[PDB]
Amino acid sequence: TTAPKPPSAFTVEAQRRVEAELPFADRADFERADRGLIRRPERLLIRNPDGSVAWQLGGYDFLLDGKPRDSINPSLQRQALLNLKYGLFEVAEGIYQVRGFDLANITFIRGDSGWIVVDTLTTPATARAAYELVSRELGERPIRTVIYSHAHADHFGGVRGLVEPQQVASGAVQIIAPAGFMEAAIKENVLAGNAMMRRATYQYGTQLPKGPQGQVDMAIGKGLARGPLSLLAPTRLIEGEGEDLVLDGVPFTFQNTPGTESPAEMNIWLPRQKALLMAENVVGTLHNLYTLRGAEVRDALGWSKYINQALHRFGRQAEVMFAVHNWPRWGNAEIVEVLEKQRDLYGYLHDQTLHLANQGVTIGQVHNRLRLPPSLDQEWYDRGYHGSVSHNARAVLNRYLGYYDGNPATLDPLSPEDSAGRYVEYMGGAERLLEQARASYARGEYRWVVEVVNRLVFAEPDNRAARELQADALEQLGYQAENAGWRNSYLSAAYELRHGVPRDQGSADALAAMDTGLLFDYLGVRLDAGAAEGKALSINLRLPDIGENYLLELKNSHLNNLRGVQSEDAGQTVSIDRADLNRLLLKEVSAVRLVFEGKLKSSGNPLLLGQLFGMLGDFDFWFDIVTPAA
Amino acid sequence: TTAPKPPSAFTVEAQRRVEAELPFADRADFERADRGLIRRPERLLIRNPDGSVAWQLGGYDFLLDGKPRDSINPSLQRQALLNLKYGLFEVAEGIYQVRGFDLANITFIRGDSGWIVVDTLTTPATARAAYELVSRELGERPIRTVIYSHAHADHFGGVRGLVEPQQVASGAVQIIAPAGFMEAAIKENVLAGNAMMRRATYQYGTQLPKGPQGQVDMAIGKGLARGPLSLLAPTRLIEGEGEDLVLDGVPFTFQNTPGTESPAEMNIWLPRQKALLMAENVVGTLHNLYTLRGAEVRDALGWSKYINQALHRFGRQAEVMFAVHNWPRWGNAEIVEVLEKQRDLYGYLHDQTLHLANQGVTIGQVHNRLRLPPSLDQEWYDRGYHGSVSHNARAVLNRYLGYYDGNPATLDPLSPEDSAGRYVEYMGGAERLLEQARASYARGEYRWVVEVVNRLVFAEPDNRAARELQADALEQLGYQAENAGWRNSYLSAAYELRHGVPRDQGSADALAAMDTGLLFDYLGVRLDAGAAEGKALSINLRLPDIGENYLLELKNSHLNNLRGVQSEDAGQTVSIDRADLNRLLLKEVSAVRLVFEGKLKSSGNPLLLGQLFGMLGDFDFWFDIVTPAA
Ligand SMILES: [Zn+2]
Ligand SMILES: [Zn+2]
Ligand SMILES: [Zn+2]
Ligand SMILES: [Zn+2]
Repeated sequence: TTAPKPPSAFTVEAQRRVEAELPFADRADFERADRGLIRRPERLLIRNPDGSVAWQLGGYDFLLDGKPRDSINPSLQRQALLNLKYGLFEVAEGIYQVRGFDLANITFIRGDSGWIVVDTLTTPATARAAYELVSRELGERPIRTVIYSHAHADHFGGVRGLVEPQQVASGAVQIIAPAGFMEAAIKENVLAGNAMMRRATYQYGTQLPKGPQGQVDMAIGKGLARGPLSLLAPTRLIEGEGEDLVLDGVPFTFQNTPGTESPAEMNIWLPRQKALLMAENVVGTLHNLYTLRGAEVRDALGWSKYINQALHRFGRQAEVMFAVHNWPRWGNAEIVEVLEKQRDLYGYLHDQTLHLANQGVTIGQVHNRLRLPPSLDQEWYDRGYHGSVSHNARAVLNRYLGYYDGNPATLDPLSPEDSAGRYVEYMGGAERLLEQARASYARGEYRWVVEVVNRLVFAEPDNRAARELQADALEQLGYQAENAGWRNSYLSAAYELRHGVPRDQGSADALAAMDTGLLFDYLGVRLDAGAAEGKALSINLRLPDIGENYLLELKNSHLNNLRGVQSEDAGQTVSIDRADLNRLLLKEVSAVRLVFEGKLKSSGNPLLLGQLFGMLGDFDFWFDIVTPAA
Repeated sequence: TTAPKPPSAFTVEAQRRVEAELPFADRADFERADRGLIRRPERLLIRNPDGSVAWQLGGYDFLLDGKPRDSINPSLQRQALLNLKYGLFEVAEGIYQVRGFDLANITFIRGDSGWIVVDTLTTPATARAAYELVSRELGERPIRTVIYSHAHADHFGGVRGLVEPQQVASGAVQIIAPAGFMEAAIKENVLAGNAMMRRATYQYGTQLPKGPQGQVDMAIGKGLARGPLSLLAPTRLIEGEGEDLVLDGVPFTFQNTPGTESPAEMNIWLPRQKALLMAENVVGTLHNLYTLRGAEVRDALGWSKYINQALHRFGRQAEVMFAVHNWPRWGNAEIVEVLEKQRDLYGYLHDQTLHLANQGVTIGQVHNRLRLPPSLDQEWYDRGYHGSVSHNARAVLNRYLGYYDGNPATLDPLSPEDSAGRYVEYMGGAERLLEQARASYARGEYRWVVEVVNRLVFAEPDNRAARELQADALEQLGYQAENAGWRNSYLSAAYELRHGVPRDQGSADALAAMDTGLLFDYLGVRLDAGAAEGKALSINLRLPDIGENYLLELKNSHLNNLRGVQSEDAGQTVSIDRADLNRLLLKEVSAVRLVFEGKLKSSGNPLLLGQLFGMLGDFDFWFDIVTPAA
């Protein structure tokens, strides 16, 4: 069958073990998450301008009664219910948050004459809804300052729902960010963007229903609001180690924590309230050193040290600690302990992964050997809801030693679709492998079943019996998973094995924010090597609006670009505003039109830029993951 | 049997294919490598002070006749013979190199009154031997300037064979390096050091004999000299983009290429000779983006761009191009082409890996899909002797997307020693798996055999039949490998499967150069978590010779350290020179003695530092790789 199955006896038993192993009697988070509530609006529904729906929570009504569901890990169920504590809250005097309107929180700090707003959610409609809630409960006041705590779309993406460019231009609104915001806001999402976004469908569970056999939570929030991605550039950057400022009479200390959860990030200390806003360094979960959708491995050592610096600078004096995800902590001794343990969590993960690695434990083993000590294991905010000890330990190991385990048996591996037929043959053929795998399934050996049956799937991708057993086993693993990403991934893979992948199926602000060099780097990634083979051309590119020149050199099937160089020998020189180049690439405009408008001038051979663009391919979104290519 | 086998018919056929596919008629490198030879001394043998042998080449006499050996890839054999072109050479007027005295080259540039020396080989004895050769052939002159081209031990390691500290102290010798040398010289070799050095035994083939069924070459040189590792700190750093200097009347342009082959590296342009020294950005082979022994993935995009910057700055004017490995290129048009193609090699590798990845091709497949275009494939300096297209394409993919393929079948994998029994069972048991694997072996399917028989090895590590077949198959892959690291690794793995791993079995200058923060980071990696569990202590550490204070905080089984902080609440305060702390850790001294000498003062609880040190474990070098733990 093609539908979700009940949790097996083995999965049920695994959930009871979770209950035996974790501190469910510690219910203090339920108090914390309701503390200071001003309004929880009754039927949240946020729509976008084009009529699409950005966010709603009605889907999670099944969680409200608190009754345990064996298709959900009970530790994950606990988090899922706590993340449903949404609405407008007071953190401290003149400090509020709107939580559960998006993946992240949005913070409103009362100024003498207006608000200082920290972060802006993922899309303008959710930010605007949050602001409207604030206005209704607390009174309407202008926003004079918007601060980006760090460079991720769930923090800067809704900025246009709060402010417009003319308010920035007139100086009515400042935008404050850590130095390195603009580079960090775009870079890592670009060159490998289609791969990352497709893989993220699994981690976010975008094709799953909301429900007990579907998506239930996203660890740091319910999920990501859907809508246009906005971004307005900072007018003031916090440099070096940080800075002390006064904003509309309120004193702010910014502590830059470069290269932890984001390349550009800062904590915020508010001495008048003794309130510490920990960016996304410290949330209600272990975070990602490595995000499954795919990016570079983060530095656990620097992350751990930056938390210790916060602890040393502010920990002694903090009365409340709050975050850009999840809920606050009140009281100095609690806050000190949370900081200490989070510092030591990332620290232990790092140091002990390398301790094992130095003993010869490989990237293929470390997750099955590394275990937190009780002092770190037994806090709810250290649980692997977003990150996991398992995939993080692997990541630290991969950061230091790479993907290769050291064993030359694995140095030149056959692609799995090329080794699959032989695995299957050696195992007695498809029916015999299925027979053996079903017996393994009936002993609950799901981690093994998904390994071996995946071989049959890759040998015989249209074998329905193998797809359905693989899916069943993956599902049970998803039911079992404490980690929301893991859960979403397993259930998504079962979904695609049962149903197949979608047959039926870019932000202008993001493009504007991309450095020109990176834009040409991406066009080089698009280059179709067959079309480029044996060609050679070069183009001088002049961009007067931004005062930058590039030299583009196509040769040996590689597109090169260099900032601030021109060649007397280039075959063509193209003058074009970056803003117009952007419009061209977003297909808001044609090349011919820009000529006619006096916006795209050319000397030399006028065909070369057209010829280069004609060499660029595109990528299909819905690539195969759990089977080989159709 | 336990001894190397003949190349099989299939391996022989693979070598003939190599000959059919690669441009062996292009023999110009043989001219290049002999050009300007002044002396090749007849029986090179370099000894260390303790009586050990640092370097000799008699082992490779089998290569001298040029006759093809089917146990060696003929493209690798070609490189192996070219790397045997050792001795003292002229590059251009007043510019010489000693090649083949170590893995790297050492360069002597004639000053008005002395030598400027670029790099220093791996150990003092090989440098000193090189210098003595120079003195005999060209006359004895003092060295006034030593330059480190980049931060690797094969470049700075022999410096004490050329100069002593008092010559530095008096200002008779300057030492010039790129900014970031001292950090780069140590950092990446530390935290994961034992794992990297053990794994390197394979890549370097340290247990193999020199000979046709053993080690034959190390791509960028013959091999690494063995001896003490020296390092003296730079007295002058080249900052920013680079610098123009005159040294003993000779004009030098330094072009910093930070973050390519090393974090701190620079090319050198000598306008008087029109001579371009390309550091290790450009060598006689494709280089590592990822070195098998294990380190972080290098940035192919920046590497490619830095070569293009060199090409644009100097390429137009260069008459000779030479390197810190391998041999020079003469003539402007040849030099331009080599730069272009190397730029596009790293560029193509990068862009096309991501092109495929954006199509859904995973880290498990990309090496079997990515192929260089003919213009890059068909040059000898683009061959994968040191790096490979295969392991590099995987590395670029791992840099951008990580180790995880996106398929949740592989998200929570059983350790191989835990899945092995089940693979073996499913395949009919050990004899049946062996029976099938031998038939596969007899069709030449060695890449498959080493995958499947490795499963039997990990299930049954004392199964001699499985070890010996695994070894045989690995060996044939080593015979076949164009890459010297791959070859050494396969042959080393066969060696350990047949013979078992060694039962019978630190630089003071390196330790001195390590940043104190990193030293305490490493001690944290050593922390035995069982011994630390439930303990908490803190220590103020004061280091007067270096004017630095640290705060050490042990808690939650994690050792923390913070530069420039002290705590009034620390349980102990220890004052100690860094130099004395180093001696302590190198066991050149005892803690008690330093007290008695007035060099280690303490207040507060005097036991805490001792207690912390007693929690630190150590690592065994000779860990198991090709089998599970004995
Ligand atoms: Zn973030
Ligand atoms: Zn966030
Ligand atoms: Zn190097
Ligand atoms: Zn080198």
